[PDB]
Amino acid sequence: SWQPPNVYLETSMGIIVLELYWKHAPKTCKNFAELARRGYYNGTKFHRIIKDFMIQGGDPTGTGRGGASIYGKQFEDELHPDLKFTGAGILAMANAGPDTNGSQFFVTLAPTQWLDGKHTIFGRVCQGIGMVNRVGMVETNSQDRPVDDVKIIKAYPSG
Amino acid sequence: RKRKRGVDYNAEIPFEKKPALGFYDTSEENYQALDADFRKLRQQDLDGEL
Amino acid sequence: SLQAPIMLLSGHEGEVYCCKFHPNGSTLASAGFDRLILLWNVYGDCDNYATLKGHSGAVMELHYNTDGSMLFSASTDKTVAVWDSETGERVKRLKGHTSFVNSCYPARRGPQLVCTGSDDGTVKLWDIRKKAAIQTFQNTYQVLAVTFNDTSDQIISGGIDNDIKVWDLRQNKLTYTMRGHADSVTGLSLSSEGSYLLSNAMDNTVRVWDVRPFAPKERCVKIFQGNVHNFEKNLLRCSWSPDGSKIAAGSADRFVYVWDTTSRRILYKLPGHAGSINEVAFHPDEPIIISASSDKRLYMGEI
Amino acid sequence: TMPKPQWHPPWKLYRVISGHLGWVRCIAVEPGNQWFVTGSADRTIKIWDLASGKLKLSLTGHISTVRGVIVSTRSPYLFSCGEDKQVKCWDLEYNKVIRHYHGHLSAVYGLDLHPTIDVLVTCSRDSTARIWDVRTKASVHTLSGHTNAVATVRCQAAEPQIITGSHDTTIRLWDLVAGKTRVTLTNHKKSVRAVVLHPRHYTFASGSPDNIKQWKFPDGSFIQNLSGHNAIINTLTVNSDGVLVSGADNGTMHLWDWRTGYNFQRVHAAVQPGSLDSESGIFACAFDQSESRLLTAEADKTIKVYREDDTATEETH
Amino acid sequence: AKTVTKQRVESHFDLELRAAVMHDILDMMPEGIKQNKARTILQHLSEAWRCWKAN
Amino acid sequence: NWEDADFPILCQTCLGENPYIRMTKEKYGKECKICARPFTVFRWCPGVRMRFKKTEVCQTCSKLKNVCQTCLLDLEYGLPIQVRDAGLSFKDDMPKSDVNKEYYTQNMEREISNSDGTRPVGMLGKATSTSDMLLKLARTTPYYKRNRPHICSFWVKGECKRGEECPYRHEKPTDPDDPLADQNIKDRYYGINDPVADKLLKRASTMPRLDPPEDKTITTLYVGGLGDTITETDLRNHFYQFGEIRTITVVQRQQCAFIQFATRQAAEVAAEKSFNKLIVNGRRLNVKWG
Amino acid sequence: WIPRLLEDFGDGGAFPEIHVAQYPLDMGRKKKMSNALAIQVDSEGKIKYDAIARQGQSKDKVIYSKYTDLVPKEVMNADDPDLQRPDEEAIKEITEKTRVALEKSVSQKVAAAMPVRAADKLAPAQYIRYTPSQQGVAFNSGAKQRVIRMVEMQKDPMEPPRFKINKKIPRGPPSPPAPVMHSPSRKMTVKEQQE
Amino acid sequence: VHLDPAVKEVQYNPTYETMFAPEFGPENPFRTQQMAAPRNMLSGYAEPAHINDFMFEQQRRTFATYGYALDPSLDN
Ligand SMILES: [Zn+2]
Ligand SMILES: [Zn+2]
Ligand SMILES: [Zn+2]
Repeated sequence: SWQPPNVYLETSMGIIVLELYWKHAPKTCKNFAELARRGYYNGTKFHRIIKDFMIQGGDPTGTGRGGASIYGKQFEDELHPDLKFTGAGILAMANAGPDTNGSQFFVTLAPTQWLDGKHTIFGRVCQGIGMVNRVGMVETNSQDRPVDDVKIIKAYPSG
Repeated sequence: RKRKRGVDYNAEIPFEKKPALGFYDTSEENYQALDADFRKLRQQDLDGEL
Repeated sequence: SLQAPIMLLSGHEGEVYCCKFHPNGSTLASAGFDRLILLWNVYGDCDNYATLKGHSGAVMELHYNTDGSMLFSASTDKTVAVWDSETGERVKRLKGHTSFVNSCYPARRGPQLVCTGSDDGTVKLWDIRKKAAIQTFQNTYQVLAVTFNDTSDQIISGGIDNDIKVWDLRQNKLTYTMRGHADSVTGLSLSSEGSYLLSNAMDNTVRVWDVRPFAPKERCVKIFQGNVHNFEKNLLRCSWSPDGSKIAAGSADRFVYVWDTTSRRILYKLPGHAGSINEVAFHPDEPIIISASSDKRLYMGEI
Repeated sequence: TMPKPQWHPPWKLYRVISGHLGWVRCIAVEPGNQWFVTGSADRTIKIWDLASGKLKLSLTGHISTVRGVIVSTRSPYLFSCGEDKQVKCWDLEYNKVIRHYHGHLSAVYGLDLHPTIDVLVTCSRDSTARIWDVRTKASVHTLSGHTNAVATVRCQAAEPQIITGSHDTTIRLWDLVAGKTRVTLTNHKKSVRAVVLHPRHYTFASGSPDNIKQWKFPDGSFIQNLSGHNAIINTLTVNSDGVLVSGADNGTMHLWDWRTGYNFQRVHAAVQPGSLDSESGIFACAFDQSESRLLTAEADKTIKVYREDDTATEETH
Repeated sequence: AKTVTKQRVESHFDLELRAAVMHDILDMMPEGIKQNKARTILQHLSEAWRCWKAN
Repeated sequence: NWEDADFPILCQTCLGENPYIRMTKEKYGKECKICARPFTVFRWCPGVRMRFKKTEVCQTCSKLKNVCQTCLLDLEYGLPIQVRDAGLSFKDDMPKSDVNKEYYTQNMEREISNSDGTRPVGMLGKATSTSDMLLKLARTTPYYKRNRPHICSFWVKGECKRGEECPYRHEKPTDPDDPLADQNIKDRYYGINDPVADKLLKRASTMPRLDPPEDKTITTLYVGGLGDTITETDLRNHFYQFGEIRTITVVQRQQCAFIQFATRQAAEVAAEKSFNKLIVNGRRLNVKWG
Repeated sequence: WIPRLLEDFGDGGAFPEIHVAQYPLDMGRKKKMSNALAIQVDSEGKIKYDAIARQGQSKDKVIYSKYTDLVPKEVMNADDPDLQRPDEEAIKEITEKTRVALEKSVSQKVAAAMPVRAADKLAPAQYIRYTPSQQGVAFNSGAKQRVIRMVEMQKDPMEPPRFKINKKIPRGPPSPPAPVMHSPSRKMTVKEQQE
Repeated sequence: VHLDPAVKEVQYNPTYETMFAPEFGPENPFRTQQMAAPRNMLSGYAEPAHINDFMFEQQRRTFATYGYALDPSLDN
């Protein structure tokens, strides 16, 4: 029940540091920080990467349908009336429908209205937007899957 | 005119290959065409002195 | 387990209405519109050894005894064929119906009895030694699915009158009517214990009915949804797992449906059939499934 | 000294067979070491007794220079090709041509038999390879994509099933099923006129006048580079003991290790008596099935037969 | 694909000899030679054969 | 080369109003009306009083230009090709002269048969950027007057001796003194001087559209049809997309909302996005200048 | 707590609470129609300048475009399990697939050699289920799919070939050029150039 | 939650939880009605059916005679 600051990702392309908002949504922050702490993201990849939309990451199956949580497979959202999706860098929680959150994040690349219409803003990146941009510039295919592996190596719940 | 080919030369580009494109935006820029000047111009003037 | 999971089986030529696992679980019989009965291996390479002719119609319903000795075939030329499991001969052909025989079922553990239902409105009982019908029950309407209890004392019959009817052999009267289906019942299956009976119907609801001496009098035990019936009006069959733990039902949207019997939850929705499915069946020892569909092919799912 | 090579004994000539009236452009050994074929510029295929070196049979029928000859291991057949544009199939049961494979536009330079399917693959000067069904004499595919003449072809049962070098300095690794190129290897500066497949180690080498290059099969990875033998090399052949043989148009022939690529012997053989000093040259070489004889097909219209020297180590770098 | 029958034999021999010489001079020249001069060498081959027939 | 692919590429106004179709497949039946190479002709009947339509062009010549093989209209919108290229760019430039056409066809056939077989090989990236004026005159429900048997030319001479039995229509043909009558196949297919597409573009040009900020630097937006059922808290949630929003004056008495932005570019972009399109809370919001 | 520029963003990340239209690098709303194929980067390697080599190729094609393809591998000591022919049963499986693929093309070629001997037969009338991808229903009548029965049109035995096939066109472009991968190039002297 | 979203032709038997779990994330807005539909060749998905001849032609003539028929779509 503690509140760490920024989370250290260590991807294949570089080091992204994630500034996670504890006031607006502490429950997803405790989940994601705990999953980074346990060693859940060590070796998982950015399975879905879309050009100038976002980079979806975090799946031990690496499919985009798997994942679970510390609460178990789902928990409610934190649709806050202050957080709005504008601009690159914003870290978020991936969805399946109303209030169903596993262990999949996505860093946004562009201002989006339908997102903050129906998605949870986890936080933002603070140190490493260039590595985010280099990850965004990776070759994809029909269903937006990278040809190579853009995987995360290690993760730290720092601060 | 009664022939199969031959009118394909002025109508369009004969066996056109588009230039392979990439890493530099080449859609804005374009070239300025030739000044006609049809009151001095000669068949000798285009081909140049042999 | 046998070979590699899938083991797709072909060789059939028209629709495949029915299929049954051998009581030991080492061979297989498949049948359908082909006017042919095929006996194939479940192990090794699953290759044909016996082809059984002797019909002028579509082989609607297929069953076994509990020994794996006598093969019973209900065909669409108003006759039922009785064969031996090995050596392949026409042992006993029985002709009593005036219309198409939709289903047959052998009474198990008792003296040899077979009950059949046909489109003329008749539900008939058959002793294999007598060459004659034993008891005849005019319902009034077309009868699609017919089975016994374990005690060989009742006929559990499904028709197109939206009502499962249970006949007593001793009183020769309409004992039970079971209401709860909104459209015609196409397939019945009695469990390995005799406690429960599984039913498909055209209203797209798969129902479990407890057949007991003492009843709650409203026997709407378990309800399954997801099963699709369509314009093809096929006779859809259902099957129990050997331990009664899994439930299979054929569907007309080309998905193999297997539910869990306690949570009423769809365990398996296996794809891989181009045509609509007619009968899904469980291997008696091991979790292996033969699935039979109108795309002329058989599938061996290994769980 | 990064590697230490295996010690290979030196090879020495012991027999010079003579009797062709043209350059001997090809050679192949029967699967049972009873005889070997040669094909030559005098339009005859000659069957020679391998043990005694005696002319067993002389077959005629090509209109021009015979360029390639191969013996079938599965069927009792003999395939040949020429500058005739013709690809023939000889039934050795009858010593008569039974089938001709028609469709090449210019001179057929090489051929190889697929080892397991009954498929014949030929090269021509028309910048194409072709894939023939032996039983129906039909072109299955036309492997096109080279820009100059196509020098050589090898076949496999494993992946890339067809491998060819050509005179446009490139090598194309093909797909036999689709009929399209899978890998293009441009590493050579001059015309690839020889490729050879290894019996065990799943690599291949290729030769050109600049240098000889070794390569892993699935995607053509560069493994090594064997240099020092600088002439227009016509053939490469491999012994299962890892002896590469590289023979050239100047008549020189260098004996190499496969693994490390060490030049352990140079054999610059002498020409026939009537022959001319500019007429020294090798066009073809083969190992026997015992892999202890070395058959070379020379430009002085002779066959030379070599064997390993039984006088042990006098050697080691 | 026309066949070399009887009236094409000598012409096809001279068509193939000349191609063989083309391949050999493309492979014989060293690395930095101007890659012209094939026609001139083929003229010299024609002249050497006419001097051979002329003794 | 031949074409030979199963199951044609068809729209829904030609494939019929019956979900049960019986079609015949002829392997190399006709030659293409454009490509002039033979292809697989499929012949079906849509409904009851229809015409037995058949595919007119190759699979390949429909993959080039993303069209149906018999109405030659866009698979997604149902419009002529000149209208869709008007609401896009025109960078295909398919050759029309003879040898160039067969050469381009050969090379594009090798291009398509060296690929997957699913995408409109050149039209894809430009087909991402869409929803121009073509969506505001896209046909909503199928025009089943296309699938309709031709005028009985014996009834035109008043000599139709089949009478009531003739399967061809006994009704007036169109006056040939009409621009909407000539319509060559290649004119409909290359997107050149198609009079149907001309009329669709003349309608879509006189479609109501944005006006510029007549006076300099004014970003003021005059919102009529605002409505008294909506809230201004949702207005900013729709409007922070564009940029640095300035003050928003609200008058709920005349149902007019006044909007100011930072730059006039942002007001022009808002005019682009908003005018005659934007419906929020299921209620149309009209915006004007002045 | 002030965005206003790309300077205040230290190492980027737009703040999701300001309710303005800030964006760290230049992800402009009106990024103009550029025909430049986008600069793509590999996992931890360099900018793929390979993309201007594989223009008309696919994503599975193995082309060689870098200096590190010209470097000699090691001696690869002994009978290593790295350089091994795949497997005998895998080779037999490739052989079986290949011979079955080849025989079909053989039959389609050989069918010309006897065009009419026992002239052909055609009635496998088949069914196909098709999803219009147009839904929004006024289209089937209200349905999502449609079933189509395909019969193949019955061929006239007595009918000659229909269309001119002898039409002849020049050879199209070859597949995109491979990088040439030569060595540095030996220096040439005036003396040998003249000799 | 366990299998690839689309490859095809699985060699083992999956579960209902390992094949029909939804795909996560937001849908990309950079695709149209045709590009978002599960299509097989440029206009939709076409797969071989095995409907009985009589019932097919029954519903076909039912629509062609009166104007209605049962739905052959398999989920809808
Ligand atoms: Zn066409
Ligand atoms: Zn159409
Ligand atoms: Zn009329």
